Amino acid sequence: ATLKYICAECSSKLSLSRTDAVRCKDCGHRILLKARTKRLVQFEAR
Amino acid sequence: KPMVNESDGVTHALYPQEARLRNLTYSSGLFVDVKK
Ligand SMILES: [Zn+2]
Repeated sequence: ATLKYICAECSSKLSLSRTDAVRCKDCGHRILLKARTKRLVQFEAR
Repeated sequence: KPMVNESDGVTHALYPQEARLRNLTYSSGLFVDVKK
């Protein structure tokens, strides 16, 4: 349950906020994506 | 070879696909045996 940001390589759910640095629980590589939404997305079949 | 001298970190050995995403500069250092 719950996830905030992910890493460009070692896709490990992180989670932060201001000043808490912008790195990862290991890999220095300071990228990070902001994982999907909770509210489902609805599509049409055409 | 490629490097990234940023304050709050040493000098990260850089790679293409990153400089790309982070808008950086895929360049490396230049040194010269200067004489006194
Ligand atoms: Zn990481």
